[PDB]
Amino acid sequence: ATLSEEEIAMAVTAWEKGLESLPPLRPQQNPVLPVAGERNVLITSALPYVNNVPHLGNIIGCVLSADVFARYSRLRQWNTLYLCGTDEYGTATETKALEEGLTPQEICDKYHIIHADIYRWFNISFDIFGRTTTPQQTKITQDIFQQLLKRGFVLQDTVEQLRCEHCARFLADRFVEGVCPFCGYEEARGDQCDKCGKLINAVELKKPQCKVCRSCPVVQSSQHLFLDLPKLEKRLEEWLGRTLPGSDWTPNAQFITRSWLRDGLKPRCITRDLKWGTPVPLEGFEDKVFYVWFDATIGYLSITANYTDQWERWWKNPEQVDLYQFMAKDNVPFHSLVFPCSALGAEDNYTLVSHLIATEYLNYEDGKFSKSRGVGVFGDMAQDTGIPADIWRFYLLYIRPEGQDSAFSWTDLLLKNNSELLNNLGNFINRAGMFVSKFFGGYVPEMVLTPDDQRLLAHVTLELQHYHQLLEKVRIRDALRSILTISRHGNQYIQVNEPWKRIKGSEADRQRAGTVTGLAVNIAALLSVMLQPYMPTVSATIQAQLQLPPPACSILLTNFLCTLPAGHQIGTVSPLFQKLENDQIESLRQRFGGGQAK
Ligand code: MET
Ligand SMILES: [Zn+2]
Ligand SMILES: [Zn+2]
Repeated sequence: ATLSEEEIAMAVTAWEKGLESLPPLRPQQNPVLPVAGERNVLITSALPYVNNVPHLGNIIGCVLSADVFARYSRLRQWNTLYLCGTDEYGTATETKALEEGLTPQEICDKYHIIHADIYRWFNISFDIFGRTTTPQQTKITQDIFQQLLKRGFVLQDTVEQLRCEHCARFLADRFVEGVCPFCGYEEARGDQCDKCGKLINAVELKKPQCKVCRSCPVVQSSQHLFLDLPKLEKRLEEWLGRTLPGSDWTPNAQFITRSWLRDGLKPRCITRDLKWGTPVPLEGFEDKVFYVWFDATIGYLSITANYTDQWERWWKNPEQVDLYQFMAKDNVPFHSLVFPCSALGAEDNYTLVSHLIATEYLNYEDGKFSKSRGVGVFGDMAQDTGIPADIWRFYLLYIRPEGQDSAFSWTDLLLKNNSELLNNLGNFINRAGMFVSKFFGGYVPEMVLTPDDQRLLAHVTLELQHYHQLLEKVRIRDALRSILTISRHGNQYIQVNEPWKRIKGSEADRQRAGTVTGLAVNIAALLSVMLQPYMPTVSATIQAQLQLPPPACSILLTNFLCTLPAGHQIGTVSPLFQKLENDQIESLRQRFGGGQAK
């Protein structure tokens, strides 16, 4: 805990320079567009499937992780566009719509609102939260398809598929029964005979049956399109070899990507026999659509396009734009292989991802989230617990599954709330603001820095730079702890100086009390901005209580500044956090535990 004289003297200088170090801000732009010469940060979160209510695992892995970095990116004055939206096409949407007695468009409109409401409550600051079911999706999907077709990256072949003429549909291996051509087992599945173990193709079945209507399916050759990834594999590895090293792709994402390439890429079918999907502009495909995962990633582009005319300045400008993509592990192959191949094969100067951020999975307690069994906290339930959104944000981010899986624990939430928020972070900021309001009439006291004060000030600056160091590489988990480290330093500073005692003392002792008090609240002011990407409501609350000027609230410099000079008037202070009670938590834990199921 010992620095250099140069370190201490440098940090002090930057501090004393004050609010004059602050570039008067730039007016907010709508739409946000890339600005030449400056850093332009494009951020996408994986588009959640619309017809499933998201749980805390989904949220922390994608929208919440992306939001933290998005908010940090704005504090660094980077031109930031954070976009997301609902993934809506697919067979599951047709199955769920029918089950709910609605049209696919109806059930999508319904659940899109549910998603948006959940993300609003969690305070996810999307610049756009769009939809994949738009005319612009069809247009952009078809264009990219056309660019790939004429360059010979699309194959066309026929597939023998069992079709039930009564159900008027092609059958999945799990919907077809039949007798085994290898052992004669009369009730074999289309995928496997459980009797002799043989892995089969459904068409090999004798006397096939549709397990829905029990009719006899007939073999039909249907036309299908394919993306020739083997022909695109070369240019994909050239791009990967150019961009992976020195990047901040999460280790798991890199491994998965290189792992798929080690096997070798295969031709992927990009068409489906469906009605709900982006239509294929080709002869004889009037009743087929693009496969969801072929154009779901194109949704990123179409969502941006519904937002602005100049969407190609973001998505076709790799020289000015650094793309960050946040997703879960299972989404990586589509973002690191499928879409890059499609984009590179289209040869339209596309912005490709620079840093892929893929998290491990968040477990609920000792198991997994399950709407089926009533286990776990889902996004629509979190609003009803009496626990504020920022408390959810803090804890989920404190245990964000980066290197390995993590598990949500009600017991741990209570401990971390009471220890880190109440008895640490909140305690420091409460005392800081309280001392100004009580001892100095709400005016920040004069600050006469001792050598020990300069050390603290320099230590705070180093933690701030460490904080920057981490969040610059999307180390969200560790930067949060950096915040708590500064706060823990501040509590020690207050405790040893005992300003609330010294204030009732000699001429000299009252000056020390004021210096400590003033420096403390300037640290509090800094903490509020650092906390902004994590707990935006509390951040604003602190800034309201301290009346921190809007320009100081909008930027985070790499140096600890004096944002509250001597004579600055603060507002009215009030305890930041509430204690979490044991009875309160046991009740919530029993509610989401599964033992109260139906
Ligand atoms: C274009 S990202 C789509 C991700 C998909 N909706 C999922 O939840 O896995
Ligand atoms: Zn068999
Ligand atoms: Zn049938």
